[PDB]
Amino acid sequence: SGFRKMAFPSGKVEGCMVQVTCGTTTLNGLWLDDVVYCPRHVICTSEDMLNPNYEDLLIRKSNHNFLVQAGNVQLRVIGHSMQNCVLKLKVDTANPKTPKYKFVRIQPGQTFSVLACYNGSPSGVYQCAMRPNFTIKGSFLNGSCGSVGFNIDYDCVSFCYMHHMELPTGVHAGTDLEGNFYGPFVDRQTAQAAGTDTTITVNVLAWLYAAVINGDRWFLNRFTTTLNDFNLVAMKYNYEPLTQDHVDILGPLSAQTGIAVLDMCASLKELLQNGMNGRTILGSALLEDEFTPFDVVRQC
Amino acid sequence: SGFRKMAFPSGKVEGCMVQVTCGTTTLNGLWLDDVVYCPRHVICTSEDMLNPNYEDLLIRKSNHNFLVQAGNVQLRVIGHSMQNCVLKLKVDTANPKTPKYKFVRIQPGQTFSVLACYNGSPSGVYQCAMRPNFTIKGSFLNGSCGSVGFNIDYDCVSFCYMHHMELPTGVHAGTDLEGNFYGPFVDRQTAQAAGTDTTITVNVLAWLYAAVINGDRWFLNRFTTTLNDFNLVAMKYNYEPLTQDHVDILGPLSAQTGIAVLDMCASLKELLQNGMNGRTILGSALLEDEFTPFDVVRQC
Ligand SMILES: O=C(CS)N1c2ccccc2CCc2ccccc21
Ligand SMILES: O=C(CS)N1c2ccccc2CCc2ccccc21
Repeated sequence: SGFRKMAFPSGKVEGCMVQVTCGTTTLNGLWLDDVVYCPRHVICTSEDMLNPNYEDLLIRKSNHNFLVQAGNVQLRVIGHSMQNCVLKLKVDTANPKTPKYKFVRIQPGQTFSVLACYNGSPSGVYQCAMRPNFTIKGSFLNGSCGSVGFNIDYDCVSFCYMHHMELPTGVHAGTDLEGNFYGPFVDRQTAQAAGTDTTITVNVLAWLYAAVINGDRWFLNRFTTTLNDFNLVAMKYNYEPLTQDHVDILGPLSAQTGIAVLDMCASLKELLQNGMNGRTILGSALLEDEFTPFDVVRQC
Repeated sequence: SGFRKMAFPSGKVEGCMVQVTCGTTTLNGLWLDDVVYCPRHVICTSEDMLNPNYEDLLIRKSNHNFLVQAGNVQLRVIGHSMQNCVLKLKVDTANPKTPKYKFVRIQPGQTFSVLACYNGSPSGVYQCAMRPNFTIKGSFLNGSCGSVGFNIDYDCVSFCYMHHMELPTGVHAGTDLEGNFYGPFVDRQTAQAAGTDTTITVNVLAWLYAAVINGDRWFLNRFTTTLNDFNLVAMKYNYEPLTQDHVDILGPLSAQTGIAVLDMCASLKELLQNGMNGRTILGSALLEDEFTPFDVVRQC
């Protein structure tokens, strides 16, 4: 038993991290088959980032201006192209450590593991969630750009995230592996509004089920509620509205614990209206929303 | 910026995980050079675990009773011996993926990453702390025994923990890689007292420094205190006593933030006597003690 915020084993992704240098800018890239993926602002200086014309800046670059280094060995760049906000560097050799992989664009509320890297070397791994406003609350120092987020299904790595920038508010923004940003953001050093964030209601409920499975039951109440009554409380407390799709995804957890989804919703409503009174759930003094229903089933 | 509970990249350890089966019991083992390390209770049935005589049970076993499988390939066992609570199976081949490594016995309050495994396959990685009472609050299902904890220094893996059992209280206990248990525990299915746990004071302080570095400063107070006055408050709230060794280890963080250690202690004292009033520090509604001063410096 016990419950931890677990990340996926990162070995398959560590074998794909390289260092990409263009001019005096260096960041991380993802080497899969004979292509290296990295943020396109690798071609920018700090002054460029105030208002960059990426097409004009890329046109000044040739294949030999991109230094791609995997461990101690150098890769030969035989082609380069821009796809949305990522650079795709065609190299002469296929990464012998390429895992089976897919590129996927996740939805808000879904979770993934981040391998934080610097100069192409991994430093740590952690599990996080795509916020409903399409930011992530990561740990990204300078030079961490190009670090990637992923999920693993047995032997297949689904890459879903590449880190591009930190907003003035301290949260982080990035793209899928086709270079399309999650959210309204652009790769330019200008003030950019993230929307109102909300709590991922279905994730909180999944984690309340994880708590019951692990013995924390003090929050179980004698009440029930309706989907519409609960969503009234949800909107007040800036929780995402619960849908019947969310009720269905929680089904297996409902079956395992013997607690109806709407009964668990009534417990959550009581927790939102009355707080926790200094008590804890699974060692947390607040409601956790970084576990999906799939995460809870996988761990439990 | 940002701050996450990061685990070490686990790839070097994933290459060392094998499946060990003895009779009908299967768990995880650690394959380094030509030796496989695993918990000795792999030779026990559930009924054996009530009161096992390991020497007598091991004597009934021969080299060919140990099935060691690394991925799809089988290892040939050419020797077996018991060192305290671990089994050491000498196999005919050196693990070609053996990283540079050391065996270390950590101290309470220190942290490490756990690669949770089942049937020799990794499922997740997470960062945790050795509690002052020598338990760990992990996530370990049946068959997770033999999963290991570790730290990584550049290219060197310091193995410090092997999981052996879950106590009736739901916390977990294990050994170093020489087979000596952390704590008073024994590998037998009997009720065993973990002592009073305490909060790792030096870790809380390190994480308060991480908070200041990341912009959370509301808890900074106009007070200071003394080491002895603070320890008076520490004992009341079941915090470990702060020593001058702890003050020295916090030095670099004190220098970076410009906040004296004893001033930070005064802020912590105020937090212990008055609570957080529903506010948060680095997204947590309680005081975190799973980051060492070294962890904070490494991340920041
Ligand atoms: O985040 C990173 C690097 S990881 N960069 C970004 C990204 C977005 C907005 C601004 C900046 C300023 C710093 C800078 C300079 C040169 C190349 C990239 C970056
Ligand atoms: O924890 C595990 C397996 S991971 N086991 C332990 C350990 C300590 C006390 C009791 C038990 C009971 C279950 C059992 C049965 C057979 C071999 C080992 C174990």
